[PDB]
Amino acid sequence: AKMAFTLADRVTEEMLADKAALVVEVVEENYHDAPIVGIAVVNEHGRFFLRPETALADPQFVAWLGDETKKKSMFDSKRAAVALKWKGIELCGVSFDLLLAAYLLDPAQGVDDVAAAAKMKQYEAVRPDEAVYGKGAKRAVPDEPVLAEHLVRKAAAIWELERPFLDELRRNEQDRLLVELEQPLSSILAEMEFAGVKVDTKRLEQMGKELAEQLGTVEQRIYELAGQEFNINSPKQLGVILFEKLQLPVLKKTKTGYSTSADVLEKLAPYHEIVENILHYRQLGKLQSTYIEGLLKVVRPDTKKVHTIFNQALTQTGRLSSTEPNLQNIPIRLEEGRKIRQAFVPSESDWLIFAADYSQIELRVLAHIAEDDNLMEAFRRDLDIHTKTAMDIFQVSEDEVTPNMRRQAKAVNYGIVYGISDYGLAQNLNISRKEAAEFIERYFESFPGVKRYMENIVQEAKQKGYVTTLLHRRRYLPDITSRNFNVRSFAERMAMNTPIQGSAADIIKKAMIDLNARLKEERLQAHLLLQVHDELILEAPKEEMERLCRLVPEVMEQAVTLRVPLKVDYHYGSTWYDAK
DNA sequence: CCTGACTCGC
DNA sequence: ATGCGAGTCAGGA
Ligand SMILES: OC[C@H]1O[C@@](CO)(O[C@H]2O[C@H](CO)[C@@H](O)[C@H](O)[C@H]2O)[C@@H](O)[C@@H]1O
Repeated sequence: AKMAFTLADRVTEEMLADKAALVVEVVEENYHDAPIVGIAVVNEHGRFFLRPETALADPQFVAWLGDETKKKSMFDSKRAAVALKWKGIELCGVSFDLLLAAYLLDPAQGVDDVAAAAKMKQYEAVRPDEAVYGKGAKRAVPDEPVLAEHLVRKAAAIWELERPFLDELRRNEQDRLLVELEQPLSSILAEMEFAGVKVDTKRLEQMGKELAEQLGTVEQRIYELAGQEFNINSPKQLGVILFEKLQLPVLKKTKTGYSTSADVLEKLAPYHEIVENILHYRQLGKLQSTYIEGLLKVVRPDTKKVHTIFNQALTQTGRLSSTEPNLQNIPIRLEEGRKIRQAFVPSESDWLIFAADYSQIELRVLAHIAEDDNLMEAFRRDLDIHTKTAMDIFQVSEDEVTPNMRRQAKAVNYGIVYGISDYGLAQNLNISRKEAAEFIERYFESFPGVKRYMENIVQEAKQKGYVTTLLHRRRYLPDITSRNFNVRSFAERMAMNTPIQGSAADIIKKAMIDLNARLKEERLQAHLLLQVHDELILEAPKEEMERLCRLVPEVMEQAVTLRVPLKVDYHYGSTWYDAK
């Protein structure tokens, strides 16, 4: 059953065909400055395994890797491209990435290795990486014989599966989504990750000491108010102290019993002082663990930079996810945590951080897709959408809109996008299930276009079996036909939300691509550092700020043309915190 | 090691 | 049962 291949000692001419399936293996999950343990090439002439030390030292191979005219088919080309960047080697000409192709065909499959992608086409002559390398404490690179056969089988699979994957992508009208959006974006993300973001570690350690001090005070205050010490981080221990020793009221429970969620403690706060302290302790506790100690652990000692990894094939909606560290969830809501951003600084002297973000892109996308006259007119007048919704569902003038009315219209606007229920609008606004239902009724009366879209998209999900975004990304919703109300309802909410969140993702991804091209033709030194769903963060010399103030917003606003305008706000400063 | 609770972001 | 994510810690394996 073994697969025939040449275990080459030297690089030859036939290994450099202008078309080939290429495997540049990096076994370490975090591929930054990680080892390349082997190389496999499959082309018209045969199958080959090359030892990295040999291949990467050969000027002929290296040139082939960087020759844009020599086309390569790979799996997760970003991983190889970045690992190669760390060795000062450029990877060009990747015309097909099986991981991205698999992801577009069905995000739900969770394809993370060649074997899983191959299985989609009944191809099983390749083993899953986990079966070869193992996982966790047991993970390790196998002997050359086992390793070489595994890499060649993966390259062989890629070589065989390219045509079948492209054909289905074409049938789905997703060929351009792969070739003109996701693949080019892959190279941009690779540059972003490689460049990294500089961290002011001394600033972070300084914040750590101040937090450690505060945590100490609130912690002692808590043990005092409870007249006993205990593990505040233990949901089990906290429960006995609150609901037993202190006799606090039990209003909500979890899957295992006593509920000490923030939603519960907020309502218990009036009963005992210890509750507000527990909450605060938890806030500071998150800052310390994840954003102080957690960040410090991944900052490179030598460059003082953090190199995140953007997973481009994980989310079910087309969004990116960020890991080790997650730079898409750095505090900003509360001031204490927002200060964390003062630690993210430009990588060069006299450079500044520039941040641009779309304003209400999801509601604007909803207005476009549903073609609701009232909603489109609101954005055409650049009105405060929450005040406008309040005026409509409460039928009052702009002057009569009280702060509480806007707060509730706000929760309704965002509930609508999430496919909220009269029950969940009730749990969020803490009101009557029938009153929440009437808010929704009112909303759909003022925005019948949105009502029609919600109804039609669900029927479409049931008729076709999936829903799609502006750029043809799709999500299958098999549970939409379930006879179980909860399972079915969840699928209906996904049907309503995916085209919105997904189209917003498509737009910013296209903006990133257009922006990179504009920065290059203008020969600006500014470059992308991060993407946070609806915002782009860049760093550039202070001298380029005036030009970026006009360029970035324009590129983002013109990424796609909708029935309503796209609005972008931007700010810049000496740190990410100041880019406000 | 793996699932759940919790808090962080958009 | 309002959409989509990641990291840390407690729990028990
Ligand atoms: O390289 C990113 C790419 O790899 C996958 C597996 O094919 O995820 C691996 O790497 C991530 C970044 O280190 C980890 O979070 C993940 O656990 C690991 O399996 C893909 O999901 C991803 O697109």
